[PDB]
This record gives sequence, structure tokens and C-alpha cells, in this order.
Amino acid sequence: EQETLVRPKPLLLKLLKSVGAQKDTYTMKEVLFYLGQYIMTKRLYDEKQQHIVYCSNDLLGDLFGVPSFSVKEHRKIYTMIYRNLVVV
Amino acid sequence: RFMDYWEGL
Repeated sequence: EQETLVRPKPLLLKLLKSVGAQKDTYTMKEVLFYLGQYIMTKRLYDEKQQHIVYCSNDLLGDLFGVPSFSVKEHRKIYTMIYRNLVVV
Repeated sequence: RFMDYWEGL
């Protein structure tokens, strides 16, 4: 169907494990959900403009390869996430 | 409201 099964690379797995359960494979939906929770728990967003995330000083910044991004940049977020996993 | 925006992905 439309569901996507994935296997996160080492660093993304570390990211995911800090807020969720360890699994051999995850769905893209699960990954997106956990990343949101990770960003929230670490308060990486701007309190006064919460659709803006600054990740340069965080593991997420190392994974995505950018200092910051807007939650509205869907293509960017999806492509950056795909660059950190393998589709099964 | 971060979640409101994140829900859009």
C-alpha cells in the first residue's frame, strides 16, 4: 500500500531510541512522529515562532546537514530523513 | 503550537 517501511542509520537510530522504542524496522509515519517528539522534548524550535527549528548545535543538525529549517519545508524534511535511512 | 505545524508533514 502507501505505507513505507524503513531501517534508520546508526545516528538516526540513536535519535529515535532517545524518545521511543528500538525496532529493526519502522514506518515513515513512526519516524516522523518520533522526530517531532524529539524536537519538542529538546525544545529545538523557537518559542516565539514554533514552526522554525534550529538544529545546528544538536544531533539532528549532524543528521540533516543543515543549521535550521522550517516545519513547512516538507520536501526538505522528507529528503533529509530519507538520507538517514534505507527503505525496505 | 509546534505540534500544530508538525502535524502537517
